[PDB]
Amino acid sequence: MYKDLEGKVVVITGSSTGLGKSMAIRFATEKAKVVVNYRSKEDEANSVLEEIKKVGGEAIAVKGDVTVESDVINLVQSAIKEFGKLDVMINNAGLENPVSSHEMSLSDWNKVIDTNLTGAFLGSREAIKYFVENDIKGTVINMSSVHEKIPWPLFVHYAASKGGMKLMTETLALEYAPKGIRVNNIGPGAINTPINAEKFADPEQRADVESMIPMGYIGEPEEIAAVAAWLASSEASYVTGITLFADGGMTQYPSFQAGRG
Amino acid sequence: MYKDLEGKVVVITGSSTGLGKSMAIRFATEKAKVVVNYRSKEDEANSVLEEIKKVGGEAIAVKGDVTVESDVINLVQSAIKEFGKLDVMINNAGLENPVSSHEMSLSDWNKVIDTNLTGAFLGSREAIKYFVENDIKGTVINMSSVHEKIPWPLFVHYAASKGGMKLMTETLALEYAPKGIRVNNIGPGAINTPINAEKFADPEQRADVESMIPMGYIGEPEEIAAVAAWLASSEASYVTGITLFADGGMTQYPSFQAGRG
Amino acid sequence: MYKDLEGKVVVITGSSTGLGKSMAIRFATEKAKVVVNYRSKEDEANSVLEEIKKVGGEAIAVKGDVTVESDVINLVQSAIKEFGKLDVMINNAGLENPVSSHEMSLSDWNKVIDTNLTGAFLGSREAIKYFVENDIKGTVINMSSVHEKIPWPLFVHYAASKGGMKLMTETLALEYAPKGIRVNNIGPGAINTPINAEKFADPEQRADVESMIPMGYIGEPEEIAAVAAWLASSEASYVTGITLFADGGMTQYPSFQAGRG
Amino acid sequence: MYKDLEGKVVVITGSSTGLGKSMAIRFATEKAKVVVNYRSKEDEANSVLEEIKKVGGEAIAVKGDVTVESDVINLVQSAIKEFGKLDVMINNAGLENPVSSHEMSLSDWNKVIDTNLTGAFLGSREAIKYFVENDIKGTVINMSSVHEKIPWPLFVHYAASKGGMKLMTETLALEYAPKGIRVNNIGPGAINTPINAEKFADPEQRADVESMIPMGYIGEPEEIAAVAAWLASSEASYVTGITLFADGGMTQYPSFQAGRG
Ligand SMILES: NC(=O)c1ccc[n+]([C@@H]2O[C@H](COP(=O)([O-])OP(=O)(O)OC[C@H]3O[C@@H](n4cnc5c(N)ncnc54)[C@H](O)[C@@H]3O)[C@@H](O)[C@H]2O)c1
Ligand SMILES: NC(=O)c1ccc[n+]([C@@H]2O[C@H](COP(=O)([O-])OP(=O)(O)OC[C@H]3O[C@@H](n4cnc5c(N)ncnc54)[C@H](O)[C@@H]3O)[C@@H](O)[C@H]2O)c1
Ligand SMILES: NC(=O)c1ccc[n+]([C@@H]2O[C@H](COP(=O)([O-])OP(=O)(O)OC[C@H]3O[C@@H](n4cnc5c(N)ncnc54)[C@H](O)[C@@H]3O)[C@@H](O)[C@H]2O)c1
Ligand SMILES: NC(=O)c1ccc[n+]([C@@H]2O[C@H](COP(=O)([O-])OP(=O)(O)OC[C@H]3O[C@@H](n4cnc5c(N)ncnc54)[C@H](O)[C@@H]3O)[C@@H](O)[C@H]2O)c1
Repeated sequence: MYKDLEGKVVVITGSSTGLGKSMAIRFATEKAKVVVNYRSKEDEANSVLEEIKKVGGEAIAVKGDVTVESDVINLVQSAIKEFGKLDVMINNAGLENPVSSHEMSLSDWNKVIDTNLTGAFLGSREAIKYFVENDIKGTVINMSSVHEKIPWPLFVHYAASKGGMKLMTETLALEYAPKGIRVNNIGPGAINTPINAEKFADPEQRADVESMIPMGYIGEPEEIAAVAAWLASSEASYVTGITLFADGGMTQYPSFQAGRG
Repeated sequence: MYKDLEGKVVVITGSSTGLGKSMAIRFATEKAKVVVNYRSKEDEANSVLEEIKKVGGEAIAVKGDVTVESDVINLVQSAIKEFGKLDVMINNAGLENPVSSHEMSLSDWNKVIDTNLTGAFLGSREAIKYFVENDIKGTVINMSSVHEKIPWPLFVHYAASKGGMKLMTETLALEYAPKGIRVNNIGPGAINTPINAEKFADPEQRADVESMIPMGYIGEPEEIAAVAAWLASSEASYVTGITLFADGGMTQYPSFQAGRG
Repeated sequence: MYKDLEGKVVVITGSSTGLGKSMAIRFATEKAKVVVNYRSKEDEANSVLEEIKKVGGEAIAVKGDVTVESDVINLVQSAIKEFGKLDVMINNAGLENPVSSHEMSLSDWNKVIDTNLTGAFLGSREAIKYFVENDIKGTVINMSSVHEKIPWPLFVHYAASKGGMKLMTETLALEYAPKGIRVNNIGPGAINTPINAEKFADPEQRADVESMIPMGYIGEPEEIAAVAAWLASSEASYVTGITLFADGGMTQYPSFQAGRG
Repeated sequence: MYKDLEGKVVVITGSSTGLGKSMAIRFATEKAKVVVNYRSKEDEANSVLEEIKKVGGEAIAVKGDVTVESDVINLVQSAIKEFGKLDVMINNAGLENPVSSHEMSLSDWNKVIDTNLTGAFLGSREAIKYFVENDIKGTVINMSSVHEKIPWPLFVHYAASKGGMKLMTETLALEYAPKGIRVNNIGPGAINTPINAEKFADPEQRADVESMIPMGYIGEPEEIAAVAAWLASSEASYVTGITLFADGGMTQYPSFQAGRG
């Protein structure tokens, strides 16, 4: 679809599953060279690699924990060593777990902040460092959430990590705009991925979530991958520092439908 | 680029010049059927029609003042009568003029509110009325500005009209999301159109405006048309109620670069 | 409570009932001179005047329709003629009525825009014109709503009017900040006033509204008057261009409590 | 000024200097019992205690590093042990240092995130835990910055920490609103404190900062202390989850004055 993406090198953290996997496949279809990332073992990663080979794409899988600085540095270097350059960096890895805020341990808080926020900072830092030192007008796409805007009781660490990601992205966008480096956030609403498999399995829970989505349906990973592909393309040449919400209307305050209140 | 746009009927208000004209041409290139709109000068409209024919597109030009209710109703009906349906409604007509707020006449205030806000309401109302009565999952795209967010001294009427447009769009998006009707805003920064021809002609003024754009350059109409084409496509299927800013970073507070303050 | 408010002249539009009335009484208690405003007959206004005399306050009632320019001009002039000066201008008059957006008449749309937005513009314009011509560091307080942020299906005209008010206020705040003139918005959530008397009378409707308020209760007019008094005082000397929401948490997305979604 | 503050117990982190010190003195003047906090330099703390005694206030100083969990727990317990209860928790400690984002070390990033964000989380957690276990309708006030909204090149860690604080506060506000616990942010612009002493000492830098403030002057600590006192009082009974910016108009985009762009 986007001719300019052909030959571009794209690195996606946490891309052996869910949204990351869908984006890896979409970029492969756009003929971009993809660097898949897995945390522990390559099993889940090989699934994505075969999907990419199937569409005739080219990709490699690199092990790396985004909370480990040397791993993030190596991830970026691996892309350059294998494909000779880096064009798009997508910080997608993340985690979440529910706990009443006043009962949340420092350990749980740190795990989410370290992975969701600091991990994205490290990925952004390394990609931009490369872009700046080589005069490349690259782009960084950070995977946020409707929760960088919508508060989330029981997930205060997650909400804080994404609210932080928003300001990080806007700051990097302003700071490097003069160099032609674009930095944007994608803000997905409720999407059908493994992180919500069990939750959406229960008919009562699914109905509950769907009631919070004005469009009435839980989005598919491909609908988010579509956003990532467009933002990475030259079609979005004048777009930087924004958060593009793809949430079926979730951020529009679903409780106020029918003129309530 | 977007196969799903082929055959779609697109109506664009104030499309004989500037952004409207660029969008008309872009949609024609996507093989959509376009309805161009001119307020009074038909010669300008014929010009756009010629450009559309140059790309093998199909279009018609319809006279209509967006501040006249019957004109807006006729504009929508003309599209349906000529092409048999309506798929995308783009409210783009607008005007602006500088006046210190405490010296602004009610006349000037009303002219801008009537055209920029009420005109968009009428266009949105008529398109949605049609979508609802015919079970069509159409889309409405409203042309806003970075000024639905960035205050604008000397243009208080313009700022108010776009701030109003933002809430109008979000309200319509929430209200009609259940019917599959998407409503979104495009928020352009400084773009090279006739509305800024004289301003950008002066080297001192151009440099002044460019200093307020982090990316360092005034955008081209095609960069905005690209956003409109994507939002109208099925690629943005899960996107509604947002304002997609294409401003080279203007909304990121340009005065704070280099860690100032 | 606020010693600096003693002797200050405060004009409040639509102050014969509801929030306007409560603010008039609160300012009278702060020993400010108040100018009450009624649209048709002085009956409702005399009630407020007696309440003010009761607390030992000084006030006058002036007839005026905020949609009539000459009436707004006269309202401001009346304050200056009676008390010799003007210190605080509060644009509070407003109206609302429910109608599906695609079925809303231009007449209904205009009535709400004219009263809620244009009326506030006229009041702000006249007060600021006076402040500027007499080097007075006055303040303008505009009564908004949680709906300058929260979309409102069935009330698209109201939402648009307040979204517009937000940008109007921010623009005026920026434009006149150098002159020491502060302009701020107050954003009330659901408050117990006559505009909601019937709605809250029904036990089913009240429970419905309360379910949308995190704090669990519908606010009282005095809780909003408290905000107006503080914003007008020198305690808020460095505060301008903001919208101070007093909504019991309504803007925090009530549907997401208990970690839903 | 606020009669309801008499006898209330207020804990303020990092209150031996700057804004913290000013708030400690203001609350003492309101007859509240204050718990001052110092990280290491006790002499600075004794200084604030002397100022408090000068106004006839009652206070104690407690050593504590907000990045050390046991220190935060002890800080809250010390207030309860000394004064028998806790009513207001103010997380004010913070730090910042400039570094180009692509050159920022993980160490610098973590120091700011740990202090500015995690420290505030710990303080909020401990105060709320106490409020919940004892059915106290207490309040938490978190000291943010205009930079929870305005991006800040060279201070990406600071911006991220405050953007995170915003979502943390909104989440806690929503989560505990049913229990009557209010949580709000104060967002100061440029204020005359020791953190900016050297910067404002230079006439060129001061003029530069003042040019970014619409009101034209750098605020005084007392202007922020005024906001904290009001938010803690019952006058703000229906206010929760907001960020009250006291910035002289900084968040209104100063570069757009005079209708530029
Ligand atoms: N699924 C949704 O509905 C939804 C909504 C909003 C935001 N998001 C965000 O989108 C991203 C993708 O979510 P998803 O649904 O695909 O979830 P997911 O759990 O399937 O994907 C996240 C991936 O991150 C990896 N990961 C976690 N910690 C890591 C670490 N330290 N180092 C390396 N990899 C690590 C996981 O192994 C996993 O493959 C996340 O950042 C998530 O917060 C998802
Ligand atoms: N050019 C920019 O930099 C910029 C930035 C932000 C927003 N915008 C918005 O984008 C839209 C397009 O602006 P543009 O630069 O192409 O300006 P433009 O003046 O070239 O286009 C506006 C069109 O609106 C038409 N129009 C005005 N009043 C009308 C009425 N009552 N009925 C019918 N048509 C009417 C005009 O004849 C004109 O062709 C406007 O809404 C503008 O506010 C433009
Ligand atoms: N009550 C709430 O819950 C709530 C929530 C958000 C916002 N508001 C806003 O607060 C303001 C006060 O609302 P309220 O509850 O007291 O309602 P209200 O109806 O009691 O007060 C509004 C007043 O405006 C007057 N008015 C209307 N049109 C006028 C005109 N053209 N000229 C002069 N006066 C006119 C009315 O006569 C009335 O006294 C309104 O702007 C409203 O939109 C109220
Ligand atoms: N001064 C401003 O213009 C301005 C503008 C926006 C926000 N703020 C914020 O307001 C707060 C007050 O700033 P300020 O100007 O008074 O600065 P300051 O440096 O004078 O005050 C911060 C205090 O935090 C203490 N502190 C730092 N790390 C600590 C730790 N780990 N444990 C305990 N105490 C610690 C410091 O010793 C100091 O007394 C900060 O959070 C700052 O980010 C200040």
